[PDB]
Amino acid sequence: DGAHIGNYQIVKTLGEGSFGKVKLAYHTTTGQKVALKIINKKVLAQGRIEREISYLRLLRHPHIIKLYDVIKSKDEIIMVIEYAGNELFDYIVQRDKMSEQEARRFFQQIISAVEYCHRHKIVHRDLKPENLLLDEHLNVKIADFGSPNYAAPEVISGKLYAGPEVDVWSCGVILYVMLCRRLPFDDESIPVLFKNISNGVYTLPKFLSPGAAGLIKRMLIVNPLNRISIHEIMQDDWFKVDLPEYLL
Repeated sequence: DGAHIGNYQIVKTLGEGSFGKVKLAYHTTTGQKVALKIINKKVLAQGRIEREISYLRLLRHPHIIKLYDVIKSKDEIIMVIEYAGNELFDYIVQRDKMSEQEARRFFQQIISAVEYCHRHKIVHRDLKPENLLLDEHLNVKIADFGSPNYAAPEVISGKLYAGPEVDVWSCGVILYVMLCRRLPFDDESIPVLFKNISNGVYTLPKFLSPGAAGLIKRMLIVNPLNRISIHEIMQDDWFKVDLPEYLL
């Protein structure tokens, strides 16, 4: 409880909860900021935590949150996660509308990460800002593994199945939001909202470039079968523009 911990110097507890207790800290020699997610016996009331860890361990990507260490005992499971002090959410809200160039930059980074997940047979299923962190060089970091609005028709239901086509849908809502600073389906009326989603009822503003209009249009297809795939996205002309080498 302990202002230090084998390489890591505790600073202060960011938040608290059931098992929760989440403190911030940093590498003694490297200086890297880190969150320590603490867990224990409470967890008796488990499967999703092993999921997290195995998942985060398996995924080494510039745009997926890093798991530096998992420290176990007969009580505690302490996770040593990479720190990012902001969300993409905040960045969106606090500035007004962002240039096509800017959203392609973040977008490329998100899609990159997602394509990596899928390659390793893992689908996110809850993509959204607030699951999309930002570091200090303004880099997206997927964080998870709050809003019904980025959730695909197959997720909002629970009769059909949620495949990788589903992160694509999310990612299309995320694009549209960065681009329009308005949610494609947002409604005060819960039913009207889900109706809209399941019917893919939304407006493409006319101010959208033909390239972005086009790519969003193909991401928000109700029928997973006609929905664009991750691979097909990476070969979109609008998407390729200024697409960094490393993201290949």
